[PDB]
Amino acid sequence: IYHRITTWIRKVFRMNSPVNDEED
Amino acid sequence: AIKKYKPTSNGRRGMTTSDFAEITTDKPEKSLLAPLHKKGGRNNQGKLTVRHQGGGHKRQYRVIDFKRDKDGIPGRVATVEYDPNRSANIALINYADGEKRYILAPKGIQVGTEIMSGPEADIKVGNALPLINIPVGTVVHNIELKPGKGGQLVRSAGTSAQVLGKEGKYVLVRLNSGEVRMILSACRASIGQVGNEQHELINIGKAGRSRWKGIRPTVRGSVMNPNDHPHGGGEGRAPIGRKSPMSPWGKPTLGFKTRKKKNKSDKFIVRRRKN
Amino acid sequence: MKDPRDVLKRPVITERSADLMTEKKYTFEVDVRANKTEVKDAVESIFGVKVDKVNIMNYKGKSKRVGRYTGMTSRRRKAIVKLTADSKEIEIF
Amino acid sequence: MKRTFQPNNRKRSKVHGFRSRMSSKNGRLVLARRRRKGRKVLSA
RNA sequence: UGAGUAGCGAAAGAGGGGUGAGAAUCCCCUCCACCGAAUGCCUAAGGUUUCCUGAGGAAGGCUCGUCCGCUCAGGGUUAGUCGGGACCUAAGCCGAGGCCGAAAGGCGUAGGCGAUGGACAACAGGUUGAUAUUCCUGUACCACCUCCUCACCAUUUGAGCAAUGGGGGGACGCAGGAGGAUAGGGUAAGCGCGGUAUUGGAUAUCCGCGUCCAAGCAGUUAGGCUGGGAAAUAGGCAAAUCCGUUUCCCAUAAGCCUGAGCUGUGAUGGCGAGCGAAAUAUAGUAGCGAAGUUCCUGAUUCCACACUGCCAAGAAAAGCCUCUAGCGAGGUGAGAGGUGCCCGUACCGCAAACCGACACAGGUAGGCGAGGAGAGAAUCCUAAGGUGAUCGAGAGAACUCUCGUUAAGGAACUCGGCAAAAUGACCCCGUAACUUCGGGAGAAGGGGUGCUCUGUUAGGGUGCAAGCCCGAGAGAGCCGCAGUGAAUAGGCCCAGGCGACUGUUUAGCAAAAACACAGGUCUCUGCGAAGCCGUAAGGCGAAGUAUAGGGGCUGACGCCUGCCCGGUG
Repeated sequence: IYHRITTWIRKVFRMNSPVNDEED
Repeated sequence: AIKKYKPTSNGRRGMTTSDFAEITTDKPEKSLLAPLHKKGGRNNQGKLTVRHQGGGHKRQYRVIDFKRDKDGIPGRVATVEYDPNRSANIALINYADGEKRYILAPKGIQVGTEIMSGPEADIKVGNALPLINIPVGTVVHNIELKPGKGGQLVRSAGTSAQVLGKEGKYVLVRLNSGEVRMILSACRASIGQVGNEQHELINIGKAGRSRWKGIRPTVRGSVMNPNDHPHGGGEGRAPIGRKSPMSPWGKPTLGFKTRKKKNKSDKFIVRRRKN
Repeated sequence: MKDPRDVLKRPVITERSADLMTEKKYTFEVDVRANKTEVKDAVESIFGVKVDKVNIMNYKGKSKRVGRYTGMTSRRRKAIVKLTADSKEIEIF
Repeated sequence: MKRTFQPNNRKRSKVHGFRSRMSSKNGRLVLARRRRKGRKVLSA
């Protein structure tokens, strides 16, 4: 049995509401 | 006649519809039916050249020979039918040949009345004879601009035209709203103003009936964003501060002539803009 | 070319096929481009048996990875020919 | 909620097919860029 | 490092055994729980084997694991009739010559492509660890072809085939209401069961089952033909005993075309409650096998856009029905003999087999969708069929969340009656200001509905009767705090600003006093159009024609809409 295994990773994103208020 | 609706609902408060009294048969003859794909106002390129078009009810064209190229052959008015395509009602007419052709219908026509398309035909309504034989001042409809082309003039319901007199070239005619042109004497025309004059009096009474037309809503220009319309921008109902009221296209619309100053038809314009 | 004899590949030896032997029908692999009409002329020549209702089936290949290297199986196309009654088999012989 | 990917093989084929690119010179350029790079899977 | 800290991805499991080195998580059995207008099945899209059997199990299983949609070995989709292609056409696209454009290309005839449509012949049970209106056992059906078998005919005085041509037909909208019948549910009968030890029932007891198709044949619900016969024809590129049209004859139906679904045939066949072997590679089958009626109830299905009404008047062509043109020496009418191809058929499709990085509380046509109460695809509880929804154990702290309760008070809270509470189910009484006379208006405000008897009511549905049902009204009585007792099915009265309204708007902070609309008005436009999309050709507007279109402004309706042309257009 070869038992080959593979792993994959990804950065993704994103949001930025940013919900920040003031100073104005 | 006009059947006013009782205000059972908010859309009933103003809506009105024509009597449809002229109509006789519920269905069109199968032989003269033609397809009408709705372009929606888009260009063949696919872009929308005309604003707010399409979305209306499906329609099916009835063949109508405005040209009336045949002559000397008596006809008969068998039936009258509703026309979704235009305000004018359609009246089917059976030719002595057994030929059948839907034809524009002047008011006051009766079922079974004889109609000759020839030059020798009587002045009586529904007949179409050449302008040279037409007595001065009689009402005329479905006037052709050139022979064999069909009568582009006076096709809509309730419109009319009158002859001011005639020479060998060309016969005078009073076009609707008072404009006048020397239409060709040889050219054919049909006496008697088009019926369904009450169509102007009809009230839609709701946004929903307009969808069936289908007349799509038009946004007011000031409401539009400044990038989209010249009158756009401002802090709420912007004043038409900018000089000269304008279309979204750069040409002004209020009182600005759109006529080409040089045109082939300019010689024919004996009279213009009576207002 | 074309000839009936080259159309066939190998018999399908399965428990499901062995049960069909009593049904007077015998599975055989057949070329993907071959039609049912061609198969009917093959049994009549090779076996000489009268042919009744032929059935044919195609199969997409299953994956058969070997370590890192995956690879699709070739597409087999077996055929089922229902032989007429009273006819000696040549299969296994 | 509904998302941008709502697959339809007839649409993917008519729009992103090899002949959809053969239909115009620009698509031929797309195929040319597809082949110069040596891609194992041209078109869709 | 934070840490052995957060999380362990909604929402029942318990026990007995079995397997095994290892069992809470796997398997089987017995209870119990949840969905059941589905957490049920059937089939697209899409996935592309993830289906099945025998093993393995390190990794992928928010945990172990003997188990997997995992990892390995083999195995599994069967078609003239199902879907699509050897048929057609729509939007749209391609497009000979061609019209245009520095080039590349753009546009568009003839023609072709293209279903989400039209045309089209197979239905009932059985079968495997699977795939079955494909395999099988029955009965069939369509199209095509003659070594054939009979029957009828005619040799250009022409028996017949009859078009790429002409017509007919196909052929189409929305809403509503009767009617006929059925897919489905339940009653009395009928047949197989059991006498039940928890008080009491051989008893108006209990459990379970109560049948069957396309077709070849007959007729019937009923609808549609408006009539049929004769003569004449400036027409339907040529022609027509076809159509259209015209003139007479007979018109209360002879006749013309289509019917759901029924009765017998299809069936001296098989489904069926229940018995359930030898044993085989001890699963559980093979195999045997009763009754199979009647009434009530019935649509969202079919007859069928059939009927009625309405406006906003609602595809295209072929398959077909005919006509001649035109082909002709052997053809037609029925039986037998054969032929009938190319692809899709597995499984997952309310989802752990897909859109979502995940085995993710979201998203995914349509076709079947039961029972009790109920108007009902509301709601609650249950059939058919599934689901034990894959980290748990136990203490019962704060605190956070989801809820249930609440003494006396009430909005004293708060920017603000936010949230919550309350009202709400049918029948009946009753109902104001104001108003465009429609409304407002479930106004508001109250009463009665639970169970028993007279009452297989009064009255209706169907039926010969017998019976099953839909069911008030009442009277007398019984009870509890209670009575649409559970669950879900409006809180109102006012007074003003803005907006006529419905509707629409920033998907992912703002839905509105915003937008839009009908209406009102101005202006422009005479067709080769004003406005446009484009270098152009072409096309939209428009198969339109000033009672029609384009643009600006204003917003239903009522009362109105004053003055100024110096300046800027």
